[PDB]
Amino acid sequence: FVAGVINRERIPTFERMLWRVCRGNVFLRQAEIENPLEDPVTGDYVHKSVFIIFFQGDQLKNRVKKICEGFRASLYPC
Amino acid sequence: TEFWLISAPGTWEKLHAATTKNNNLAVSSKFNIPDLKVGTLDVLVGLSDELAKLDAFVEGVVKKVAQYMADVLEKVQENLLANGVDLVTYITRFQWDMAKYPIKQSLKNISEIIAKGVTQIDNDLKSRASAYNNLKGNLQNLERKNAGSLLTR
Amino acid sequence: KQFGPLVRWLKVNFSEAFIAWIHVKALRVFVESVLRYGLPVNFQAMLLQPNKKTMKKLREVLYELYKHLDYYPYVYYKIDC
Amino acid sequence: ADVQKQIKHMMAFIEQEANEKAEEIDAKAEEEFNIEKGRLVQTQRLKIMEYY
Repeated sequence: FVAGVINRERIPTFERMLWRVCRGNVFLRQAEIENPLEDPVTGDYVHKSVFIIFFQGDQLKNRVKKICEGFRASLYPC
Repeated sequence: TEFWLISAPGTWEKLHAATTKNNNLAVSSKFNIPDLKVGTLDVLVGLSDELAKLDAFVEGVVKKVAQYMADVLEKVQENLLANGVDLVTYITRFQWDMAKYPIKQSLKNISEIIAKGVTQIDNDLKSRASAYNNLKGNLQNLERKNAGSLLTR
Repeated sequence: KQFGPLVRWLKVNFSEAFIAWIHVKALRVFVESVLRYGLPVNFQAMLLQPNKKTMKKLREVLYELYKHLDYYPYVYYKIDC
Repeated sequence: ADVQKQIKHMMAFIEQEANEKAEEIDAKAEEEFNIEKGRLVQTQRLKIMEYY
């Protein structure tokens, strides 16, 4: 399980790549956060979106963490 | 010549016959594959990287066998496969089911048996052909010692 | 003397190598089709045949059937010798 | 539409993972059973042969 944050501008190409290399699937939740927040140098004042990476498999965790750094997503433990 | 290899899952095997209606592209033979042992999702994803690694090594070692065939008598495509050409074999081949047991694990056991089996022929033929190339080069030096001026020959 | 032995050794090796590499691509087609396409019990496994200088139309013909079904939008493994 | 396909592909997978690990304990419940029984037989044989 992975929970994390990604900006709205990169979310449609993220799930296109997430469907591609994981390729079994991960049931992705799309939900946009409200009024813009700011991480200090990246990114400056942008409204982001949350996602949900359950997948239950514990092998595809390696195959999603490369994608989470490639699209520069910020993940937190839930 | 190339070789194209596409599966279309989803009767639906009669939609394969609908692709035979495209006769101006290809014939699109069947190439029946037997049911292999499954049961893992974590190991099946890991085997995908290992199958990608084993495919490039086995075809690349086979390409050197064609280059070593030119060292024998110097073109001709006589690579018969079970007393058959490569197009006729691949149109009607299957898993041998004894060379790679279907009862065994297809992810680890059947894959490594094909891996260690191919690497046994890869390492041995690389060393054996080096001995035949060593005698061929020295015989050219025997012809080189019988050449030139009489002070050197 | 060594030419007759090495040609028999190469014919023993290269015939076994191509049969194993065809079996290697079959396991590679056995994997990644169970994940791309669904697996109730098994996937519908069929294969195809090479083509000469018309593959630009073959890729257009295959993508039309596969875009409604679903690098390619289907499962594919090239095997050229 | 295609997301509902990939749901039942995964539910076929997670149910398959529960089945295969149940069979490997199903074999384990009988692989240990015929060898644990002969182990206690041999020690009870060694107890009954010394008192013999």
